[PDB]
Amino acid sequence: GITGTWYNQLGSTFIVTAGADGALTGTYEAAVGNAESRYVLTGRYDSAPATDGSGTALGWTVAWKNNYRNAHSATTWSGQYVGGAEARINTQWLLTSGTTEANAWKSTLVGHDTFTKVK
Amino acid sequence: GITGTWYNQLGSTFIVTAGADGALTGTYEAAVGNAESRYVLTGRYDSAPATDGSGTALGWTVAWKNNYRNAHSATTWSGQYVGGAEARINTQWLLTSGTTEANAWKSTLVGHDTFTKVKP
Amino acid sequence: GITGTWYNQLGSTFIVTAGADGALTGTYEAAVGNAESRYVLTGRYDSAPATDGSGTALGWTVAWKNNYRNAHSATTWSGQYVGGAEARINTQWLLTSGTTEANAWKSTLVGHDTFTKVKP
Amino acid sequence: GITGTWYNQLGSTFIVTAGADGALTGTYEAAVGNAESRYVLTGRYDSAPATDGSGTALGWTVAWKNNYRNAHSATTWSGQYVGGAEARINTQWLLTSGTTEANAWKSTLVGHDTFTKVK
Ligand SMILES: O=C(O)CCCC[C@@H]1SC[C@@H]2NC(=O)N[C@@H]21
Ligand SMILES: O=C(O)CCCC[C@@H]1SC[C@@H]2NC(=O)N[C@@H]21
Ligand SMILES: O=C(O)CCCC[C@@H]1SC[C@@H]2NC(=O)N[C@@H]21
Ligand SMILES: O=C(O)CCCC[C@@H]1SC[C@@H]2NC(=O)N[C@@H]21
Repeated sequence: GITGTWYNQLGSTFIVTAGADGALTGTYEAAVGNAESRYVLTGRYDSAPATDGSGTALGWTVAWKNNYRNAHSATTWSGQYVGGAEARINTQWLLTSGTTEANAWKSTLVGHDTFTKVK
Repeated sequence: GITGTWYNQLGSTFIVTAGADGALTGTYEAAVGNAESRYVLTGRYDSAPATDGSGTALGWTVAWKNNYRNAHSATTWSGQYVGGAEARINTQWLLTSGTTEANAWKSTLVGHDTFTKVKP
Repeated sequence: GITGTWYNQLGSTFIVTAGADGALTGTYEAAVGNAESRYVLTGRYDSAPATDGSGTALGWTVAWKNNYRNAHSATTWSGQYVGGAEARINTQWLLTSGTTEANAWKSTLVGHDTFTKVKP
Repeated sequence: GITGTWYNQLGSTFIVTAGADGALTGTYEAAVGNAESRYVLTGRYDSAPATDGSGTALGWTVAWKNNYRNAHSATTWSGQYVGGAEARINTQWLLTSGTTEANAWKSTLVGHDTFTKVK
């Protein structure tokens, strides 16, 4: 399932627990950017997905403040879990930095991450 | 400032509490889409923003399953809160539906929602 | 309807001609960013839209090189034209800067621009 | 360089010519979606890129109307060309469908395509 440790193509680490209620909790350690150590993540997933070979929709957020650094930014990942023996979480993400109003047009980066489950 | 009841340009209702250390917890009621009533949301926000006039970064997720319906999809909103006389949350969002691998290319809608505390 | 001079919420000026068979050709002058004066744009639009009240899909690209400056970046706008008494072009855009491979993760900004023919 | 034939992970075909003036022209054949045969594309690229090992920024548009079908939609790809012997064009894209105003919130799909040059 979703619960476990995952790594993406950048070398970031995603440790997550999926709760019976649809909750995602855990920590994220980013390999790049204005980040060090682990950050809290929270999110949600479809706890009763279709079983017709569709992925399980999910998303989560990290605000890039922990007890060692603050980037004044937040990323959300939106995507789907694809189960089986080579499980993947395939995502697109939005990274919004706090900006002044004049600079809001350049506040948000977009990208895509693929996570592979370890073990 | 983030804590409260917010409404976007579609008429959706976003009820949220900002916990002191960065949690966002609340409910979302979508006015459009395959949705009815309230859905659980969780997210995070910068609980110590910059003091230079910059907004407060945040994000949250809704999985579109509740006791009424399950759309087999999830939306994340990423944005910033802008305080002031008319506080606003300006976001972009990603709505991913569960799909087959083959159809993953058409799994994700993108858009932008603006929230204020002004009731329609 | 698409042909004309448009302005977005940032004050940028988008001057475009819609050719009969789907071409968009014009210039873009950005009011923000690493840009000055006009830049060439090209794009495409649906030259036979649906007749059910739907907007007209379109998109265009600017590479941010002209005789004045080169930002080593390019923006694409994807959206729809909505005709009517106050015609509008509603878009989302992707601004990709050239980066190293390692830094590609932070290469692309996303946003949304609304255009009308109303001069600021 | 950019001029040539490219294929992406979906099996789509991108035939492009890069002009000295920064123009991109060519045709696109989509392997998926509401599409058949070739469609016109136009775009732009940075004709004087940095040479410090950065990619070359570019973008292009296809409106999904040709003389055999009309999807009432348009895709833009924004990305960068990475030269060398295994040249790539790495993109993110936005596919906007014409909708009614009430349905505009669901008008736009986002994704990512990687193109590999043939030959
Ligand atoms: O630079 C910042 O504002 C904080 C760190 C951001 C890292 C981003 S989140 C999206 C992408 N995926 C990763 O694992 N790292 C980058
Ligand atoms: O149709 C679905 O899959 C679930 C409902 C989706 C509603 C979307 S979330 C983004 C946008 N903002 C809203 O308030 N509603 C729509
Ligand atoms: O800074 C750059 O790399 C070039 C100028 C970018 C301006 C961007 S394009 C998207 C948005 N809409 C505008 O009118 N201006 C900004
Ligand atoms: O379905 C449509 O509206 C027209 C065809 C869209 C195909 C899309 S464009 C983005 C992605 N990359 C491809 O090569 N095909 C899909």
